[PDB]
Amino acid sequence: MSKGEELFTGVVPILVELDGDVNGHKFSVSGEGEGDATYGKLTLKFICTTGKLPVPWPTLVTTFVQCFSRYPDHMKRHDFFKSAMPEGYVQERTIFFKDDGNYKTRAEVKFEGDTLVNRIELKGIDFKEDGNILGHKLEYNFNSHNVYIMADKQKNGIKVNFKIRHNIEDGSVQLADHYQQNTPIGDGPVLLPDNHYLSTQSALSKDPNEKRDHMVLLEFVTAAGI
Repeated sequence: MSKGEELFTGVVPILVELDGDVNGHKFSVSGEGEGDATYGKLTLKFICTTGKLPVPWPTLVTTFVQCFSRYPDHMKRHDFFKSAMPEGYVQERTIFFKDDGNYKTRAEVKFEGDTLVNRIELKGIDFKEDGNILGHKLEYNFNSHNVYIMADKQKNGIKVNFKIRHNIEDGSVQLADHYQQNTPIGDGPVLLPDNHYLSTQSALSKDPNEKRDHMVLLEFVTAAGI
């Protein structure tokens, strides 16, 4: 008994498209890969189509499909993400980079045929031209962490909150505080959950054969706290 549940039974193709502007720095990213919600597994490869990425890849990871999360059988009734499919949902965010600029994001996640699409437009402002971000002082990696989920309303969506800790080259750490809201695109029914969280793990890599600026990402996500 689940609208979107059936959709995530096998390996689903993913298409990611982002349009960003950060301090007047305009760029575009395209991504392709697949997801297997059974294992909470994701494999994506991103390419900066406009040349060299103005910001650091690691800062984009979170922006670049939580419907691929693995919900244990006992927690299935809490899967809002899959429940909004195939119609989709809106994922909006504000990411405050401590002592630096912020990112404003608005994405739409939905199926286009049998392809899971993530269409995003990002807006970045107040960045320090010499900060860790514009300054590119961030390490090419990513730490594990949790994602906190809570419902919003009685038919509406969810609010999610969490912090990312980006490692700097000097051993220090750059904080990225995420504020996120999700709203279903249709007028159909959706699963509203009790509080829980998602335990995420990500590995960033590079493709030796790839001459363009890009990032290879492997992510594993599993619901818990219930």
